[PDB]
Amino acid sequence: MNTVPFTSAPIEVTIGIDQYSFNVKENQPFHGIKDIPIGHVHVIHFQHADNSSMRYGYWFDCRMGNFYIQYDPKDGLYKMMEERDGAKFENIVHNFKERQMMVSYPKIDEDDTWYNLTEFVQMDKIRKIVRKDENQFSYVDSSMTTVQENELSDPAHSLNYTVINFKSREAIRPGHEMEDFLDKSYYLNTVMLQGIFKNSSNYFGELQFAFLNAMFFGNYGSSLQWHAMIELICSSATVPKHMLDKLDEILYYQIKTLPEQYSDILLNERVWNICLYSSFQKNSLHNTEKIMENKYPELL
Amino acid sequence: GAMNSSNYAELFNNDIKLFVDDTNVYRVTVHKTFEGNVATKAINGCIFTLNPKTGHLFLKIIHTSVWAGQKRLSQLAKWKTAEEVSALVRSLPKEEQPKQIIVTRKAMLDPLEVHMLDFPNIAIRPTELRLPFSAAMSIDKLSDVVMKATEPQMVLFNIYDDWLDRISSYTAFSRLTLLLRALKTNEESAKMILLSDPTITIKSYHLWPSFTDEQWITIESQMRDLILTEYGRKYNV
Ligand SMILES: N=C(NO)c1cccnc1N1CCCCC1
Repeated sequence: MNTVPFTSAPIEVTIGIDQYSFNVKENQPFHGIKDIPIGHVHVIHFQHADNSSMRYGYWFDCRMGNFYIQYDPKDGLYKMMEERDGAKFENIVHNFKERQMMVSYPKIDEDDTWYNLTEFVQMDKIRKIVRKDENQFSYVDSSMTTVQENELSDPAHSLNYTVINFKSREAIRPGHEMEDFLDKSYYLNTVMLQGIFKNSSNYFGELQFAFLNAMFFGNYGSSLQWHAMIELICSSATVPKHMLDKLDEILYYQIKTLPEQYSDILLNERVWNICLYSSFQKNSLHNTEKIMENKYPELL
Repeated sequence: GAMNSSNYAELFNNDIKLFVDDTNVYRVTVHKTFEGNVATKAINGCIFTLNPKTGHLFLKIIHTSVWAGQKRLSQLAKWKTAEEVSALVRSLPKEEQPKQIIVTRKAMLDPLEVHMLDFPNIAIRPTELRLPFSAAMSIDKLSDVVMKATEPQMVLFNIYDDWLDRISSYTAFSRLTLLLRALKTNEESAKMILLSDPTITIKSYHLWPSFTDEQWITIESQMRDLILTEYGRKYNV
């Protein structure tokens, strides 16, 4: 179990760590988060109490370095930094733990939620969607746009998601116009899976990362990407059975975790009604369809 | 964006554009089978592709063999239309290619957009105008070439005959739209109006009769009366 210490907490802020959130008061004696499970990526995220504009946060993996948080009063944000001095870091952490100045990561033993949301998410792939090679953690915020969005300035502040566009020469083989537009299997299996992602694990990793950025930061371009990656599978007549079963599990846990009061802004009615009720895969997502109908029947 | 009454003069500017109407591509008669079920029999159709500035009509005849063994024909018909329009564009010299293609039905937008991906600079537009181009098969010479076709064929016409020698393309299009709306609302009466006087004939190389300017005014008035007459019969006004 690893630790992200904080130098201090000089401004009042709501701090998220994965699916949990808690409030820290201005100058309250808070020195970080302990007991972070090893083996998963994690995100530590922030919304200032005096300006809820800009949610921002960090993707990190404690196996890749010793990370800590320090407020910068110039740039006006809790900045994540790597500590290269290991014995300094261990000594800092041990003292904060002894003084019980840290929150413990609240993981319930039965609870696989975070695993289920990040099953295919790897730091190395996050570091390619968000490019800052100098740093071992990734910084994301509510306002960052995507490469596709910039087709319709510092490179690290753009999300390099894989561009998906159903009316594009990449998606449509000359001479198979109707076939490829009404059945996206070519675009899914040959162009995207075989050609770009290499395997379904990397595709699902990007889909899960897009969802989490949409949920945790309200990042609109990430929400667009999440839905596009769902629609691409649902609109393909030929999808490996293991991919369909895994997609159903992925989406179930995403819909289960989504805050009920954000469903209006985080869920696209057209995509979900098409995917669940009209698409080739309308009968292949039993768990997702059941939770959607019981939790968000208005949308449908 | 969409083409409506606010931007009607745009049809007659110097930017090449084509209307595409697909309402006569897939045509059927519905009938009973020996067992008392219902079946369809396709008949020859046509794509109506019109330059409203010049009158040039690219009439692609859709022979019933293109439907043999296919499913979901009403959907296929939209994609076949888009394939043939794309092939037509590619066959034209660059300086003759349209800058815009206006589809008369919004269901043609995605099929045509996908087929024209290679032409990112050609705008594909819908229209809010309700244009009576479905009545094209009420023009006898057009219906005749479609029904006689034994294979796919493209035939080029000028739908304005020689009218542009005397009137503008705005006035020519308005005449055409009035004639077609009349033929669509009451075909028998419209044809009676157009052919009642045996002394006015249709030249071999034309589609409509050889009316003088003053006779066109009478004809046009008789067509408006027909449209109003049928509107009263329809709504009991
Ligand atoms: N917050 C960061 N590291 O602590 C960071 C990392 C990478 C890219 N931009 C970053 N920030 C720097 C502060 C201003 C907002 C953008």
